[PDB]
Amino acid sequence: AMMNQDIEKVLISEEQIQEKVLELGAIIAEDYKNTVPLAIGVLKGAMPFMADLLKRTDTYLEMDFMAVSSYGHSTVSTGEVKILKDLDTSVEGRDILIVEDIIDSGLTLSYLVDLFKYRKAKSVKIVTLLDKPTGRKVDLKADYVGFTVPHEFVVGYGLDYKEQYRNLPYVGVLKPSVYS
Amino acid sequence: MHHHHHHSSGVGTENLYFQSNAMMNQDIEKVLISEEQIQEKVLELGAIIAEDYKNTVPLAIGVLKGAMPFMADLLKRTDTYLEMDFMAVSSYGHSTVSTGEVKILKDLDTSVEGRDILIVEDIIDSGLTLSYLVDLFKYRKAKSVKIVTLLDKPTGRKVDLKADYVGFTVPHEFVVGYGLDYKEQYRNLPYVGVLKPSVYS
Amino acid sequence: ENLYFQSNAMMNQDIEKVLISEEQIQEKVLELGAIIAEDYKNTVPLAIGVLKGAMPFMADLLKRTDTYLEMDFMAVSSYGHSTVSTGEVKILKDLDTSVEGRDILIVEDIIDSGLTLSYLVDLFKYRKAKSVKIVTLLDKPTGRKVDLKADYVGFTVPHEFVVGYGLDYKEQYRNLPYVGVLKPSVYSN
Amino acid sequence: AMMNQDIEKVLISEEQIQEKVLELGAIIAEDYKNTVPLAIGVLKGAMPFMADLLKRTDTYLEMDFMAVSSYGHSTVSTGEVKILKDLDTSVEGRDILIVEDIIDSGLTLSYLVDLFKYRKAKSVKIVTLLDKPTGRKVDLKADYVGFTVPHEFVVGYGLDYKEQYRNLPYVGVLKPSVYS
Ligand SMILES: Nc1nc2c(ncn2[C@@H]2O[C@H](COP(=O)(O)O)[C@@H](O)[C@H]2O)c(=O)[nH]1
Ligand SMILES: Nc1nc2c(ncn2[C@@H]2O[C@H](COP(=O)(O)O)[C@@H](O)[C@H]2O)c(=O)[nH]1
Ligand SMILES: OC[C@H]1O[C@@](CO)(O[C@H]2O[C@H](CO)[C@@H](O)[C@H](O)[C@H]2O)[C@@H](O)[C@@H]1O
Ligand SMILES: OC[C@H]1O[C@@](CO)(O[C@H]2O[C@H](CO)[C@@H](O)[C@H](O)[C@H]2O)[C@@H](O)[C@@H]1O
Ligand SMILES: OC[C@H]1O[C@@](CO)(O[C@H]2O[C@H](CO)[C@@H](O)[C@H](O)[C@H]2O)[C@@H](O)[C@@H]1O
Ligand SMILES: [Mg+2]
Ligand SMILES: [Mg+2]
Repeated sequence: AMMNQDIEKVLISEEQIQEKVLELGAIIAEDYKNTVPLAIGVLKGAMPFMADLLKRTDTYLEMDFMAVSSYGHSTVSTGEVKILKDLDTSVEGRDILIVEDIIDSGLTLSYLVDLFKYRKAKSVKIVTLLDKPTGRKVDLKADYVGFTVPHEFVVGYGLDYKEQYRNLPYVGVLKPSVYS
Repeated sequence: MHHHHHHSSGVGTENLYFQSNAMMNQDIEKVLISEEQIQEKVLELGAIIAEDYKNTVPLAIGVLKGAMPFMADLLKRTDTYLEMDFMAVSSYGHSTVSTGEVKILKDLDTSVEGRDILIVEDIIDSGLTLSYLVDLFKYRKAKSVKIVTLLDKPTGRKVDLKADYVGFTVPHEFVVGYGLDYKEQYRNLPYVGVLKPSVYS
Repeated sequence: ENLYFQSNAMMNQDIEKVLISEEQIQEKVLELGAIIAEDYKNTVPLAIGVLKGAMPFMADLLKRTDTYLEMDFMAVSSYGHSTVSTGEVKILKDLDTSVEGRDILIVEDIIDSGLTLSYLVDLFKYRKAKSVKIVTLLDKPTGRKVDLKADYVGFTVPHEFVVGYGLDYKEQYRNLPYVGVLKPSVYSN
Repeated sequence: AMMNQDIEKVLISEEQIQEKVLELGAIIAEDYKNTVPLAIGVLKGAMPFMADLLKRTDTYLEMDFMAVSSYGHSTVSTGEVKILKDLDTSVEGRDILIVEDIIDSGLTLSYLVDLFKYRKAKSVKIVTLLDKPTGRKVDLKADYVGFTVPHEFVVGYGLDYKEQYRNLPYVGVLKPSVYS
């Protein structure tokens, strides 16, 4: 059994992903040409996009990562999450760029954004591969967006179903029998 | 003789060499706060805190490693329903020294939102790091954040931070014992002592 | 959203009986501290407590151990299948120094199945500890799922659920200065 | 004022890397066709290679990451490191595939490999982008290797100099003036 056999439809092809990442990287490269920002990804979903985005971003930058976990309901309410791994370097006075795979409710990411401002970040911006604005549970707008999607039930290029499918080179929708 | 090495985040290794009959007490010039004084103080503070937190189940949090002995003795003299949690942090270097911002190595196991937080500490001096943690808990929407410290050096402050409860105000002496260390040793003393100058240079 | 009612409720009202009183605990902690101090005369051990329950006992025991030593702490969490059957746990907070060449003394609240503790002991051996020993306040050896004998033990207890002195029931009671048994009416799961 | 200006010479081009990654991905997809392994990346340097390698690995897999920090001398002489972020799932009985940017001394990686075997891993294999066997301080052989290199003084594609240059899409050598 092969993975493509579980995909009902490719919603965004690899070619489309590659073209958009080239575009976003040039845009971000120009916006931060002056000062080296701290590019941060939240594990695990953001990893593939961050890697390709940053490699298409011709400007000095530092990479870092955080890992967090849910606290149950305060996470599904305020976005507060337990920090499992904090950044390797200080946030104060740095220009932060959060690299995300998808923004739906926006809760956890909003929490992290305002955490970085509490930590006195010079600025905080977000670049997300996919955005789902109809999902918002807080007011949070991404500064850079690859693709605006109608729903979050997709897999690939970082997105998983039961921890699998993150490795697909495109973004697709699963066949119903896979999850039901 | 005996020796070992440990990690030190301001070097990053220290090698420690001990003589077979060296004893902690001989390194102490004088006892500053005896165990008996400490027992009496935690008894008094615990009854006070038990009264102040009578209507709520607070989350008492200790900042590892130094707060552990005081937190254990204080909480067992605090006769009220409460939960315990712990945090571990790491310095970012010159930037922690000047802002208080630290790396979270171990975050709380439960959420801060809507909780009455009681932070238990061993000593407050510059107050930078503790202040960072207090306002972190407020950013996390705690209902209230209070601090109880065994020792306070309030004129050493680099930020405004008044502890809600303090065991003893300490003057001009470098102390160890009851959680406080010198190169990771002495934390296990049951009293607070003044370390002989020859030990630290 | 959350409302709390304690009224003038006190924890003692929830305790059917005090199993090990504060006085009993302090006398045994003092004896243990003296034995450990003697056993560890010739070395500076790394005493490690496993959060959260071991803390009250660790504080009192080390205060009664008159010998040079370093303290450290670890935090761990379950994986759910391999933990239940092999003791493997996720490390949430590792030690702040290396284990290589150290004499490790693991301070514990109670040992029941001993699966996680066994995992940690052998982890420390893999990390090249010079020695690994265990001191536990309580021991429930009838409950074992692996062969693991503590090197130092305070009290052997039956296979019954207890609280106090670090031990909790739904995150409460850790602050009691004794080990007690809850009234049946108290535990609604 | 651009990163390329700090690069004395491209050792391994983006094109050479993309071609090698395609070849490794196919080999790995084939070797692990029967069971979904746990693909683990050690932050931070392994991230770009891991993302592009797995993307070219057409088989079911789960991704995970670890974060580690030095303890000082013990790290330097035994590879023992402080775990800052452990795996999100258990190792017992899983086939582990560690993805690395470079293996030089091999000390820490050997430590993590034998840690996974202590954790009862069904098997542990390593895929590295770069290999420098002349630099070994323990006998550790990668199962899969992108390129063998004489020395480790290189940047790009995850490899850094003072936390910068990780985002270059190729592997290069810095000009002397960059590190004085
Ligand atoms: N051991 C010891 N530490 C001190 C003393 N005075 C200040 N400190 C250090 O100051 C640290 C926290 O103080 P702050 O970050 O508020 O300045 C403590 O960890 C403590 O080690 C002292 O007299 N003895
Ligand atoms: N509160 C409480 N916890 C217990 C009791 N017995 C076992 N435990 C829990 O189980 C752990 C030891 O279980 P083991 O891993 O040895 O099977 C203890 O650290 C504690 O968390 C008990 O009687 N009371
Ligand atoms: O399934 C893709 C679907 O999305 C659309 C409409 O939302 O494209 C949207 O997102 C693009 C990404 O920026 C925009 O360029 C476009 O303007 C916007 O409509 C459709 O193209 C398509 O049906
Ligand atoms: O309320 C008593 C309580 O206050 C503390 C500070 O938290 O000490 C203050 O009050 C004492 C007398 O009431 C003074 O002697 C002391 O100098 C002052 O700081 C605690 O130590 C005490 O438990
Ligand atoms: O920069 C390439 C460099 O590597 C060498 C040896 O250092 O050859 C390596 O690369 C080959 C191409 O993948 C490998 O097949 C081979 O195993 C490895 O030795 C040199 O030829 C070259 O200068
Ligand atoms: Mg400070
Ligand atoms: Mg167990």
